[PDB]
Amino acid sequence: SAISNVIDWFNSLLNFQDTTTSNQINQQNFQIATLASGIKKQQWECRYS
Amino acid sequence: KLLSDPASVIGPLAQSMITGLTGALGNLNTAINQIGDVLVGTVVTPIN
Repeated sequence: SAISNVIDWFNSLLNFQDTTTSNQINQQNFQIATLASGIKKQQWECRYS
Repeated sequence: KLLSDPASVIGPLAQSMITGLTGALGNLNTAINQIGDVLVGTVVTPIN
């Protein structure tokens, strides 16, 4: 039972590890995309975006 | 023979005959079980 519990805890830790890494990558990419895009000049202010 | 090689003359004997052997084995097994249990919860009094 002790080894089985250790197996379960290690699997849970690996799941948390991958979820946290994916969340970090997604958050950083989302912030970079938001910074890259955003407000653009309207048609009357200037011709180009 | 009993002085030199006590294997053939003396038959198998229970672990409980040895002083503290069962205590040490129980302590080690309980330590392993506590190590397994703490990782999943079930707060228990630490052995050492």
